[PDB]
Amino acid sequence: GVGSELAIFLLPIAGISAGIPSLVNNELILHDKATSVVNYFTHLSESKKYGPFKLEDDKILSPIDDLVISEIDFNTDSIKLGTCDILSMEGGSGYTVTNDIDHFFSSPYINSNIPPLSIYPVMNIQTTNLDFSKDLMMLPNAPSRLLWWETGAVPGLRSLETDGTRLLDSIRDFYPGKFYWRFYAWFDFAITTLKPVYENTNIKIKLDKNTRNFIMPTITTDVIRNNLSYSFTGSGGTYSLLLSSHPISTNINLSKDDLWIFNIDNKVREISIQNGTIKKGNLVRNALSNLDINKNKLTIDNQIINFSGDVDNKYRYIFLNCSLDDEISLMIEINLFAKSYNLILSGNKDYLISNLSTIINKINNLGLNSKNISYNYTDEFNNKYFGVISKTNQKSIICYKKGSKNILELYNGNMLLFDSKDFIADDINIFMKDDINTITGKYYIDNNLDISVDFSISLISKNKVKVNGLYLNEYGYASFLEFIKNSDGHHNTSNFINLFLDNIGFWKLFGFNNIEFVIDKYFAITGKTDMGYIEFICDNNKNIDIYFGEWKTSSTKNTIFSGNGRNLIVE
Repeated sequence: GVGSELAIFLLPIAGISAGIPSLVNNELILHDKATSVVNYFTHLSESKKYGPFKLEDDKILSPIDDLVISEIDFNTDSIKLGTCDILSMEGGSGYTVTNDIDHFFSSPYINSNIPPLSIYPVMNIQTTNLDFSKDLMMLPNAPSRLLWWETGAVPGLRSLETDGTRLLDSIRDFYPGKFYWRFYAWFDFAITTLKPVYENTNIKIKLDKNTRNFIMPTITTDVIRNNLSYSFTGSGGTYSLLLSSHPISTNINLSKDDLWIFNIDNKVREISIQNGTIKKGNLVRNALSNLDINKNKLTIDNQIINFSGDVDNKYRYIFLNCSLDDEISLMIEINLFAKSYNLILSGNKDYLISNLSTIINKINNLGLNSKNISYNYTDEFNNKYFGVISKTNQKSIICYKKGSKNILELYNGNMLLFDSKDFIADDINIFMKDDINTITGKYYIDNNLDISVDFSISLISKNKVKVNGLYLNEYGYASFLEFIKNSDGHHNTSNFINLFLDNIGFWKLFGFNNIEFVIDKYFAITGKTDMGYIEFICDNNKNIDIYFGEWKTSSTKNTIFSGNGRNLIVE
Protein backbone atom coordinates (compact mmCIF):
# COMPACT_ATOMS: atom_id res chain seq x y z
CA GLY A 1 0.00 0.00 0.00
CA VAL A 2 2.90 2.34 0.70
CA GLY A 3 4.94 1.48 -2.38
CA SER A 4 2.16 1.61 -4.96
CA GLU A 5 1.07 5.02 -3.68
CA LEU A 6 4.64 6.34 -3.68
CA ALA A 7 5.39 5.10 -7.19
CA ILE A 8 2.75 7.16 -9.03
CA PHE A 9 3.90 10.79 -8.79
CA LEU A 10 6.13 12.27 -11.50
CA LEU A 11 8.43 14.28 -9.27
CA PRO A 12 10.43 17.31 -10.51
CA ILE A 13 14.20 17.32 -10.65
CA ALA A 14 15.51 19.30 -7.70
CA GLY A 15 16.51 22.83 -8.62
CA ILE A 16 14.14 23.17 -11.58
CA SER A 17 12.39 26.35 -10.45
CA ALA A 18 15.36 27.89 -8.62
CA GLY A 19 17.73 27.10 -11.49
CA ILE A 20 20.46 24.46 -11.69
CA PRO A 21 23.99 25.91 -11.68
CA SER A 22 25.79 25.61 -15.01
CA LEU A 23 29.53 25.03 -14.64
CA VAL A 24 31.20 27.76 -16.60
CA ASN A 25 34.91 26.85 -16.27
CA ASN A 26 35.46 28.80 -13.01
CA GLU A 27 33.01 29.08 -10.13
CA LEU A 28 29.84 27.34 -11.37
CA ILE A 29 27.38 30.15 -12.05
CA LEU A 30 23.77 30.34 -10.87
CA HIS A 31 22.44 33.29 -12.90
CA ASP A 32 24.13 35.80 -15.20
CA LYS A 33 21.60 38.59 -15.80
CA ALA A 34 19.89 41.27 -13.75
CA THR A 35 16.37 39.91 -14.21
CA SER A 36 17.54 36.35 -13.62
CA VAL A 37 18.84 37.29 -10.17
CA VAL A 38 15.66 39.26 -9.49
CA ASN A 39 13.68 36.13 -10.38
CA TYR A 40 15.76 33.95 -8.07
CA PHE A 41 15.07 36.39 -5.26
CA THR A 42 11.35 36.31 -6.09
CA HIS A 43 11.48 32.53 -5.74
CA LEU A 44 13.18 32.98 -2.37
CA SER A 45 10.59 35.51 -1.20
CA GLU A 46 7.78 33.07 -2.01
CA SER A 47 8.62 31.37 1.29
CA LYS A 48 7.21 34.33 3.22
CA LYS A 49 3.84 33.77 1.53
CA TYR A 50 3.60 29.97 1.55
CA GLY A 51 5.67 29.26 4.65
CA PRO A 52 8.57 26.80 4.67
CA PHE A 53 6.55 23.96 3.09
CA LYS A 54 4.13 23.82 0.17
CA LEU A 55 1.43 21.20 -0.35
CA GLU A 56 1.61 19.61 -3.81
CA ASP A 57 -1.41 17.63 -5.03
CA ASP A 58 -2.60 17.81 -1.41
CA LYS A 59 -0.49 14.68 -1.01
CA ILE A 60 3.21 15.64 -0.93
CA LEU A 61 4.52 18.15 1.61
CA SER A 62 7.40 19.54 -0.46
CA PRO A 63 9.85 22.21 0.76
CA ILE A 64 10.40 25.47 -1.08
CA ASP A 65 12.92 24.84 -3.83
CA ASP A 66 16.49 25.75 -2.84
CA LEU A 67 15.89 26.60 0.80
CA VAL A 68 18.51 25.64 3.36
CA ILE A 69 16.68 23.65 6.04
CA SER A 70 19.15 21.96 8.39
CA GLU A 71 16.90 20.31 10.96
CA ILE A 72 13.34 19.03 11.31
CA ASP A 73 11.74 17.87 14.58
CA PHE A 74 8.44 16.03 14.19
CA ASN A 75 8.02 15.76 17.98
CA THR A 76 7.49 19.51 18.42
CA ASP A 77 6.90 20.57 14.78
CA SER A 78 9.89 22.91 14.62
CA ILE A 79 12.66 23.44 12.08
CA LYS A 80 16.02 25.21 11.92
CA LEU A 81 17.18 27.05 8.83
CA GLY A 82 20.71 27.01 7.47
CA THR A 83 22.89 29.96 6.59
CA CYS A 84 22.57 31.84 3.28
CA ASP A 85 25.03 34.75 3.40
CA ILE A 86 25.91 37.20 0.63
CA LEU A 87 28.98 39.42 0.22
CA SER A 88 28.62 42.87 1.74
CA MET A 89 29.64 46.14 0.12
CA GLU A 90 31.58 48.95 1.77
CA GLY A 91 32.83 52.44 1.03
CA GLY A 92 30.97 54.88 -1.17
CA SER A 93 30.40 58.60 -0.65
CA GLY A 94 27.48 60.98 -1.03
CA TYR A 95 24.65 58.62 -0.09
CA THR A 96 21.34 60.01 -1.36
CA VAL A 97 17.82 58.62 -1.82
CA THR A 98 15.59 59.75 -4.70
CA ASN A 99 12.42 57.80 -5.58
CA ASP A 100 13.94 54.88 -3.65
CA ILE A 101 16.85 55.16 -6.12
CA ASP A 102 20.21 55.32 -4.40
CA HIS A 103 22.57 57.99 -5.73
CA PHE A 104 26.25 58.12 -4.81
CA PHE A 105 29.27 60.27 -5.44
CA SER A 106 31.30 57.06 -5.71
CA SER A 107 30.03 53.52 -6.12
CA PRO A 108 30.62 51.31 -3.07
CA TYR A 109 32.92 48.35 -3.65
CA ILE A 110 32.48 44.71 -2.68
CA ASN A 111 34.74 43.35 0.08
CA SER A 112 35.15 39.65 0.80
CA ASN A 113 36.73 40.42 4.19
CA ILE A 114 33.69 41.83 6.02
CA PRO A 115 31.42 39.28 7.75
CA PRO A 116 28.73 38.72 5.12
CA LEU A 117 25.06 39.55 5.52
CA SER A 118 22.68 36.80 6.60
CA ILE A 119 19.37 36.88 4.75
CA TYR A 120 17.11 34.67 6.83
CA PRO A 121 16.57 37.07 9.78
CA VAL A 122 15.50 39.63 7.16
CA MET A 123 12.80 37.21 5.97
CA ASN A 124 11.09 36.28 9.28
CA ILE A 125 10.30 32.76 8.12
CA GLN A 126 8.19 30.68 10.50
CA THR A 127 10.21 27.99 12.29
CA THR A 128 7.73 26.74 14.90
CA ASN A 129 4.20 25.33 15.11
CA LEU A 130 4.16 23.77 11.64
CA ASP A 131 1.37 21.59 10.23
CA PHE A 132 3.18 18.31 9.52
CA SER A 133 -0.01 16.22 9.39
CA LYS A 134 0.84 14.55 6.06
CA ASP A 135 2.68 11.23 6.10
CA LEU A 136 4.43 12.17 2.84
CA MET A 137 7.31 14.65 2.62
CA MET A 138 10.00 15.19 0.02
CA LEU A 139 13.29 15.84 1.74
CA PRO A 140 15.09 19.20 1.46
CA ASN A 141 17.79 19.44 -1.18
CA ALA A 142 19.76 22.66 -0.60
CA PRO A 143 23.01 22.95 1.39
CA SER A 144 24.34 25.96 3.26
CA ARG A 145 26.04 28.41 0.94
CA LEU A 146 27.73 31.79 0.56
CA LEU A 147 26.65 33.82 -2.48
CA TRP A 148 29.38 35.76 -4.24
CA TRP A 149 28.06 38.43 -6.57
CA GLU A 150 29.15 40.96 -9.17
CA THR A 151 27.80 44.34 -10.27
CA GLY A 152 27.81 45.76 -13.77
CA ALA A 153 26.34 48.67 -15.66
CA VAL A 154 22.78 47.64 -16.54
CA PRO A 155 20.47 50.29 -18.05
CA GLY A 156 16.70 50.19 -17.79
CA LEU A 157 16.32 48.77 -14.29
CA ARG A 158 14.84 51.83 -12.56
CA SER A 159 11.25 50.64 -13.07
CA LEU A 160 11.63 46.98 -12.05
CA GLU A 161 9.17 46.19 -9.25
CA THR A 162 8.67 42.55 -8.28
CA ASP A 163 8.72 40.76 -4.94
CA GLY A 164 12.41 40.03 -5.37
CA THR A 165 13.06 43.77 -5.45
CA ARG A 166 11.22 44.16 -2.15
CA LEU A 167 13.24 41.37 -0.54
CA LEU A 168 16.44 42.97 -1.82
CA ASP A 169 15.39 46.36 -0.43
CA SER A 170 14.65 44.66 2.89
CA ILE A 171 18.17 43.23 2.91
CA ARG A 172 19.41 46.77 2.26
CA ASP A 173 17.39 48.38 5.06
CA PHE A 174 18.22 45.74 7.67
CA TYR A 175 21.95 46.38 7.06
CA PRO A 176 22.20 50.09 6.25
CA GLY A 177 25.20 51.08 4.17
CA LYS A 178 26.36 47.52 3.48
CA PHE A 179 24.28 46.31 0.52
CA TYR A 180 23.22 48.35 -2.52
CA TRP A 181 21.72 46.18 -5.23
CA ARG A 182 21.03 48.93 -7.78
CA PHE A 183 22.28 52.49 -7.74
CA TYR A 184 22.96 55.47 -9.97
CA ALA A 185 26.53 56.83 -9.92
CA TRP A 186 26.96 58.49 -13.35
CA PHE A 187 25.57 55.16 -14.57
CA ASP A 188 22.91 52.64 -13.61
CA PHE A 189 24.63 49.78 -11.79
CA ALA A 190 22.78 46.65 -10.70
CA ILE A 191 23.39 43.14 -9.40
CA THR A 192 24.69 41.26 -12.41
CA THR A 193 25.97 37.84 -11.33
CA LEU A 194 25.39 35.26 -8.57
CA LYS A 195 27.89 32.46 -7.84
CA PRO A 196 27.13 30.20 -4.86
CA VAL A 197 29.80 28.31 -2.92
CA TYR A 198 28.35 25.48 -0.84
CA GLU A 199 29.25 24.19 2.64
CA ASN A 200 28.76 20.64 3.91
CA THR A 201 25.24 20.42 5.35
CA ASN A 202 24.01 17.62 7.63
CA ILE A 203 20.20 17.57 7.62
CA LYS A 204 19.12 16.20 10.99
CA ILE A 205 15.60 14.74 11.09
CA LYS A 206 14.02 13.69 14.40
CA LEU A 207 11.19 11.22 13.87
CA ASP A 208 8.07 10.51 15.88
CA LYS A 209 6.18 7.25 16.33
CA ASN A 210 3.60 7.88 13.60
CA THR A 211 3.76 6.58 10.03
CA ARG A 212 6.11 8.62 7.84
CA ASN A 213 6.95 8.37 4.13
CA PHE A 214 9.93 10.26 2.70
CA ILE A 215 11.15 10.81 -0.86
CA MET A 216 14.80 11.38 -1.69
CA PRO A 217 15.39 14.34 -4.05
CA THR A 218 17.20 13.92 -7.37
CA ILE A 219 20.10 16.38 -7.48
CA THR A 220 21.97 16.36 -10.78
CA THR A 221 24.91 18.57 -9.72
CA ASP A 222 27.67 16.52 -8.11
CA VAL A 223 28.86 19.30 -5.80
CA ILE A 224 25.43 19.79 -4.24
CA ARG A 225 25.00 16.08 -3.56
CA ASN A 226 28.51 15.66 -2.15
CA ASN A 227 27.82 18.59 0.18
CA LEU A 228 24.61 16.95 1.48
CA SER A 229 23.93 14.19 4.00
CA TYR A 230 20.89 12.95 5.92
CA SER A 231 20.69 11.72 9.52
CA PHE A 232 17.45 10.17 10.81
CA THR A 233 16.65 9.41 14.46
CA GLY A 234 13.86 6.89 14.87
CA SER A 235 11.54 6.40 17.81
CA GLY A 236 9.52 3.25 17.02
CA GLY A 237 7.13 3.93 14.13
CA THR A 238 6.65 2.79 10.54
CA TYR A 239 8.96 4.70 8.20
CA SER A 240 9.43 4.41 4.43
CA LEU A 241 12.11 6.02 2.25
CA LEU A 242 12.02 6.11 -1.56
CA LEU A 243 15.60 5.97 -2.85
CA SER A 244 16.73 8.33 -5.61
CA SER A 245 18.64 7.46 -8.76
CA HIS A 246 21.55 9.67 -7.66
CA PRO A 247 23.07 8.50 -4.37
CA ILE A 248 23.13 10.62 -1.21
CA SER A 249 24.70 9.71 2.13
CA THR A 250 22.10 8.50 4.64
CA ASN A 251 22.58 7.56 8.31
CA ILE A 252 19.83 6.06 10.48
CA ASN A 253 19.71 5.82 14.28
CA LEU A 254 17.77 2.65 15.05
CA SER A 255 15.44 2.52 18.03
CA LYS A 256 13.94 -0.64 19.50
CA ASP A 257 10.88 -1.09 17.26
CA ASP A 258 11.72 0.72 14.01
CA LEU A 259 10.14 -0.79 10.91
CA TRP A 260 11.88 0.70 7.88
CA ILE A 261 10.91 0.16 4.23
CA PHE A 262 13.31 1.19 1.45
CA ASN A 263 11.72 1.40 -1.98
CA ILE A 264 14.46 0.85 -4.57
CA ASP A 265 12.58 1.11 -7.88
CA ASN A 266 14.85 3.89 -9.14
CA LYS A 267 17.88 1.64 -8.58
CA VAL A 268 16.87 -1.30 -10.81
CA ARG A 269 15.46 0.52 -13.86
CA GLU A 270 16.90 2.72 -16.59
CA ILE A 271 16.26 6.30 -15.49
CA SER A 272 15.89 9.15 -17.99
CA ILE A 273 15.20 12.87 -17.57
CA GLN A 274 12.46 14.36 -19.75
CA ASN A 275 11.19 17.94 -19.36
CA GLY A 276 12.31 18.13 -15.75
CA THR A 277 10.53 14.86 -14.92
CA ILE A 278 11.87 11.38 -14.20
CA LYS A 279 10.98 8.49 -16.52
CA LYS A 280 11.57 4.86 -15.52
CA GLY A 281 12.64 2.45 -18.26
CA ASN A 282 13.30 -1.26 -18.56
CA LEU A 283 14.92 -3.33 -15.83
CA VAL A 284 18.66 -2.68 -15.89
CA ARG A 285 20.70 -5.87 -15.74
CA ASN A 286 22.52 -7.05 -12.59
CA ALA A 287 21.53 -4.03 -10.52
CA LEU A 288 21.31 -6.11 -7.33
CA SER A 289 24.49 -8.16 -7.82
CA ASN A 290 26.40 -6.00 -5.31
CA LEU A 291 24.02 -6.40 -2.36
CA ASP A 292 26.28 -6.12 0.71
CA ILE A 293 25.12 -6.63 4.30
CA ASN A 294 27.26 -5.76 7.31
CA LYS A 295 25.89 -5.51 10.84
CA ASN A 296 25.90 -1.71 10.53
CA LYS A 297 26.15 -1.02 6.80
CA LEU A 298 23.76 -1.91 3.97
CA THR A 299 25.19 -1.31 0.50
CA ILE A 300 23.25 -1.43 -2.76
CA ASP A 301 25.09 -0.92 -6.07
CA ASN A 302 26.00 2.72 -5.39
CA GLN A 303 23.80 3.61 -2.39
CA ILE A 304 25.28 3.15 1.09
CA ILE A 305 23.14 3.22 4.25
CA ASN A 306 24.83 3.35 7.65
CA PHE A 307 22.91 2.28 10.75
CA SER A 308 23.41 3.48 14.32
CA GLY A 309 21.83 2.96 17.72
CA ASP A 310 20.33 -0.41 18.61
CA VAL A 311 22.50 -2.45 16.23
CA ASP A 312 22.90 -5.40 18.62
CA ASN A 313 19.32 -6.61 18.11
CA LYS A 314 18.92 -9.90 16.23
CA TYR A 315 15.10 -10.02 16.24
CA ARG A 316 14.36 -7.13 13.84
CA TYR A 317 13.58 -7.32 10.11
CA ILE A 318 14.00 -4.64 7.44
CA PHE A 319 12.08 -4.65 4.16
CA LEU A 320 13.17 -3.67 0.67
CA ASN A 321 10.63 -3.20 -2.11
CA CYS A 322 10.53 -3.25 -5.91
CA SER A 323 7.76 -3.57 -8.48
CA LEU A 324 7.86 -5.82 -11.54
CA ASP A 325 4.43 -4.90 -12.97
CA ASP A 326 1.09 -3.46 -11.94
CA GLU A 327 0.15 -6.47 -9.78
CA ILE A 328 3.22 -8.60 -8.92
CA SER A 329 5.73 -6.94 -6.59
CA LEU A 330 8.96 -8.30 -5.12
CA MET A 331 10.05 -7.76 -1.51
CA ILE A 332 13.28 -8.59 0.28
CA GLU A 333 13.12 -9.32 4.01
CA ILE A 334 16.53 -8.70 5.63
CA ASN A 335 17.92 -9.50 9.06
CA LEU A 336 21.07 -7.47 9.65
CA PHE A 337 22.60 -9.45 12.49
CA ALA A 338 22.17 -12.75 10.63
CA LYS A 339 23.17 -11.24 7.26
CA SER A 340 20.07 -12.98 5.93
CA TYR A 341 17.57 -12.18 3.21
CA ASN A 342 14.83 -14.22 1.59
CA LEU A 343 12.73 -13.10 -1.35
CA ILE A 344 8.94 -12.81 -1.39
CA LEU A 345 6.34 -12.27 -4.09
CA SER A 346 2.84 -10.86 -3.92
CA GLY A 347 -0.25 -10.12 -5.91
CA ASN A 348 -2.02 -12.75 -8.01
CA LYS A 349 -2.26 -16.52 -7.84
CA ASP A 350 -3.34 -17.25 -11.41
CA TYR A 351 -1.25 -14.53 -13.06
CA LEU A 352 1.89 -15.62 -11.22
CA ILE A 353 1.30 -19.30 -11.95
CA SER A 354 0.67 -18.58 -15.63
CA ASN A 355 3.79 -16.40 -16.05
CA LEU A 356 6.09 -18.13 -13.54
CA SER A 357 8.89 -18.61 -16.07
CA THR A 358 9.04 -14.90 -16.93
CA ILE A 359 9.00 -13.81 -13.28
CA ILE A 360 11.82 -16.20 -12.43
CA ASN A 361 13.79 -14.95 -15.45
CA LYS A 362 13.43 -11.37 -14.22
CA ILE A 363 14.49 -12.33 -10.69
CA ASN A 364 17.56 -14.02 -12.15
CA ASN A 365 18.31 -10.92 -14.22
CA LEU A 366 18.34 -8.90 -11.00
CA GLY A 367 21.15 -11.20 -9.86
CA LEU A 368 19.58 -12.83 -6.78
CA ASN A 369 20.56 -16.43 -6.01
CA SER A 370 18.26 -17.60 -3.18
CA LYS A 371 17.00 -21.11 -3.84
CA ASN A 372 13.34 -20.93 -2.78
CA ILE A 373 10.94 -18.00 -3.02
CA SER A 374 8.09 -17.49 -0.60
CA TYR A 375 4.73 -16.19 -1.79
CA ASN A 376 2.36 -14.11 0.32
CA TYR A 377 -0.72 -12.19 -0.77
CA THR A 378 -3.91 -10.62 0.57
CA ASP A 379 -6.65 -9.98 -1.97
CA GLU A 380 -9.46 -7.41 -1.91
CA PHE A 381 -11.88 -9.89 -0.29
CA ASN A 382 -9.28 -10.66 2.41
CA ASN A 383 -8.61 -14.25 1.32
CA LYS A 384 -4.94 -14.80 2.14
CA TYR A 385 -2.73 -16.90 -0.14
CA PHE A 386 0.64 -18.24 0.99
CA GLY A 387 2.94 -20.71 -0.60
CA VAL A 388 6.47 -21.78 -1.43
CA ILE A 389 7.95 -21.72 -4.94
CA SER A 390 11.06 -23.56 -6.10
CA LYS A 391 13.26 -21.40 -8.31
CA THR A 392 14.97 -24.42 -9.88
CA ASN A 393 12.37 -27.07 -10.80
CA GLN A 394 9.36 -24.74 -10.50
CA LYS A 395 7.59 -27.05 -8.07
CA SER A 396 5.41 -24.92 -5.84
CA ILE A 397 2.92 -25.53 -3.04
CA ILE A 398 0.14 -22.98 -2.52
CA CYS A 399 -2.25 -22.99 0.44
CA TYR A 400 -5.20 -20.75 1.25
CA LYS A 401 -8.38 -20.86 3.29
CA LYS A 402 -11.32 -20.33 0.92
CA GLY A 403 -14.48 -19.82 2.93
CA SER A 404 -13.94 -22.37 5.67
CA LYS A 405 -12.27 -25.00 3.46
CA ASN A 406 -8.49 -25.14 3.30
CA ILE A 407 -7.39 -25.59 -0.30
CA LEU A 408 -3.90 -26.94 -0.94
CA GLU A 409 -2.50 -27.13 -4.47
CA LEU A 410 0.76 -28.40 -5.94
CA TYR A 411 2.08 -27.06 -9.24
CA ASN A 412 4.96 -28.34 -11.35
CA GLY A 413 5.73 -25.29 -13.44
CA ASN A 414 2.38 -24.05 -14.74
CA MET A 415 -0.02 -27.02 -14.54
CA LEU A 416 -1.91 -28.48 -11.61
CA LEU A 417 -1.12 -31.77 -9.90
CA PHE A 418 -3.21 -31.97 -6.74
CA ASP A 419 -6.22 -30.11 -5.36
CA SER A 420 -7.64 -30.91 -1.94
CA LYS A 421 -11.02 -29.22 -1.77
CA ASP A 422 -11.21 -29.74 2.00
CA PHE A 423 -8.08 -30.36 4.08
CA ILE A 424 -9.46 -31.20 7.52
CA ALA A 425 -6.41 -30.96 9.79
CA ASP A 426 -5.03 -28.81 12.60
CA ASP A 427 -1.55 -27.41 13.24
CA ILE A 428 -0.82 -27.69 9.52
CA ASN A 429 2.82 -27.08 8.67
CA ILE A 430 4.38 -27.25 5.19
CA PHE A 431 8.08 -27.79 4.48
CA MET A 432 10.03 -28.29 1.27
CA LYS A 433 13.38 -29.28 -0.15
CA ASP A 434 13.67 -28.63 -3.90
CA ASP A 435 11.65 -31.65 -5.02
CA ILE A 436 10.37 -33.21 -1.77
CA ASN A 437 7.53 -31.46 0.05
CA THR A 438 6.16 -32.39 3.47
CA ILE A 439 2.78 -31.64 5.04
CA THR A 440 2.45 -32.35 8.75
CA GLY A 441 -0.77 -32.09 10.67
CA LYS A 442 -3.06 -33.54 13.30
CA TYR A 443 -6.26 -35.40 12.47
CA TYR A 444 -9.07 -36.12 14.95
CA ILE A 445 -10.54 -39.56 14.34
CA ASP A 446 -14.28 -39.03 13.77
CA ASN A 447 -14.32 -35.66 15.59
CA ASN A 448 -13.44 -37.41 18.86
CA LEU A 449 -10.89 -35.17 20.55
CA ASP A 450 -9.45 -38.12 22.48
CA ILE A 451 -8.29 -40.13 19.45
CA SER A 452 -5.84 -38.10 17.36
CA VAL A 453 -3.28 -39.08 14.72
CA ASP A 454 -0.28 -36.92 13.91
CA PHE A 455 0.39 -37.47 10.22
CA SER A 456 3.27 -36.49 7.99
CA ILE A 457 2.48 -36.95 4.29
CA SER A 458 3.78 -35.88 0.89
CA LEU A 459 1.73 -35.07 -2.22
CA ILE A 460 2.75 -36.94 -5.39
CA SER A 461 -0.02 -36.78 -8.02
CA LYS A 462 -3.76 -36.31 -8.45
CA ASN A 463 -4.77 -39.33 -6.36
CA LYS A 464 -1.40 -40.33 -4.90
CA VAL A 465 -0.49 -39.29 -1.36
CA LYS A 466 2.67 -40.85 0.02
CA VAL A 467 2.64 -41.28 3.81
CA ASN A 468 5.96 -40.55 5.52
CA GLY A 469 4.95 -41.14 9.12
CA LEU A 470 2.26 -41.52 11.76
CA TYR A 471 2.05 -40.94 15.50
CA LEU A 472 -0.80 -42.53 17.44
CA ASN A 473 -1.70 -41.39 20.93
CA GLU A 474 -2.95 -43.61 23.74
CA TYR A 475 -6.46 -44.42 22.48
CA GLY A 476 -5.28 -44.52 18.89
CA TYR A 477 -2.60 -46.99 19.90
CA ALA A 478 -5.05 -49.20 21.77
CA SER A 479 -7.16 -49.25 18.59
CA PHE A 480 -4.05 -50.14 16.57
CA LEU A 481 -3.29 -53.05 18.89
CA GLU A 482 -6.85 -54.31 18.60
CA PHE A 483 -6.52 -54.16 14.82
CA ILE A 484 -3.29 -56.18 14.99
CA LYS A 485 -5.00 -58.67 17.29
CA ASN A 486 -8.03 -59.27 15.07
CA SER A 487 -6.19 -59.79 11.78
CA ASP A 488 -5.30 -63.46 11.59
CA GLY A 489 -1.71 -63.36 10.38
CA HIS A 490 -1.60 -60.36 8.07
CA HIS A 491 0.55 -58.14 10.25
CA ASN A 492 4.01 -58.40 8.65
CA THR A 493 3.41 -56.38 5.45
CA SER A 494 2.62 -52.85 4.31
CA ASN A 495 -0.80 -53.75 2.93
CA PHE A 496 -1.63 -54.26 6.59
CA ILE A 497 -0.94 -50.56 7.12
CA ASN A 498 -3.07 -49.65 4.11
CA LEU A 499 -5.95 -51.69 5.51
CA PHE A 500 -5.49 -49.91 8.83
CA LEU A 501 -5.59 -46.47 7.23
CA ASP A 502 -8.79 -47.60 5.54
CA ASN A 503 -10.05 -48.65 8.98
CA ILE A 504 -9.76 -45.32 10.81
CA GLY A 505 -11.09 -43.39 7.83
CA PHE A 506 -7.93 -41.50 6.95
CA TRP A 507 -9.29 -40.59 3.51
CA LYS A 508 -11.82 -38.26 5.16
CA LEU A 509 -8.78 -36.03 5.63
CA PHE A 510 -9.19 -34.98 1.99
CA GLY A 511 -12.97 -35.34 1.87
CA PHE A 512 -12.92 -37.82 -1.02
CA ASN A 513 -12.38 -41.57 -0.90
CA ASN A 514 -10.63 -42.03 -4.25
CA ILE A 515 -7.16 -41.65 -2.70
CA GLU A 516 -4.35 -44.18 -3.06
CA PHE A 517 -1.80 -43.96 -0.25
CA VAL A 518 1.75 -45.12 -0.97
CA ILE A 519 3.54 -46.78 1.95
CA ASP A 520 7.22 -46.23 1.23
CA LYS A 521 10.21 -48.27 2.34
CA TYR A 522 10.95 -45.92 5.26
CA PHE A 523 7.44 -45.57 6.70
CA ALA A 524 7.79 -45.32 10.47
CA ILE A 525 4.90 -45.33 12.93
CA THR A 526 5.19 -44.35 16.59
CA GLY A 527 2.59 -45.51 19.09
CA LYS A 528 2.51 -44.19 22.62
CA THR A 529 1.09 -46.13 25.54
CA ASP A 530 0.57 -45.13 29.15
CA MET A 531 4.07 -46.19 30.24
CA GLY A 532 6.26 -45.64 27.17
CA TYR A 533 6.36 -45.88 23.42
CA ILE A 534 7.07 -48.23 20.51
CA GLU A 535 8.34 -47.37 17.02
CA PHE A 536 7.81 -49.66 14.02
CA ILE A 537 9.63 -49.18 10.71
CA CYS A 538 9.45 -50.68 7.22
CA ASP A 539 12.45 -52.60 5.89
CA ASN A 540 13.76 -52.98 2.35
CA ASN A 541 11.38 -55.87 1.61
CA LYS A 542 8.46 -53.84 3.03
CA ASN A 543 8.02 -55.90 6.19
CA ILE A 544 7.10 -54.10 9.40
CA ASP A 545 9.10 -54.80 12.55
CA ILE A 546 9.66 -53.19 15.93
CA TYR A 547 12.49 -50.69 15.64
CA PHE A 548 12.57 -49.46 19.22
CA GLY A 549 10.32 -49.82 22.22
CA GLU A 550 10.71 -48.64 25.81
CA TRP A 551 8.50 -48.59 28.88
CA LYS A 552 8.97 -48.36 32.63
CA THR A 553 6.85 -49.74 35.44
CA SER A 554 7.25 -48.68 39.08
CA SER A 555 10.19 -51.04 39.66
CA THR A 556 11.18 -52.37 36.24
CA LYS A 557 12.50 -51.05 32.92
CA ASN A 558 11.72 -52.90 29.68
CA THR A 559 13.51 -52.15 26.42
CA ILE A 560 13.62 -53.70 22.96
CA PHE A 561 15.45 -52.72 19.80
CA SER A 562 16.16 -54.29 16.45
CA GLY A 563 19.88 -54.28 17.15
CA ASN A 564 19.83 -57.33 19.41
CA GLY A 565 17.07 -59.21 17.58
CA ARG A 566 14.14 -57.71 19.50
CA ASN A 567 15.06 -59.50 22.73
CA LEU A 568 12.97 -57.84 25.41
CA ILE A 569 15.45 -56.85 28.12
CA VAL A 570 13.88 -56.47 31.56
CA GLU A 571 15.99 -54.77 34.22
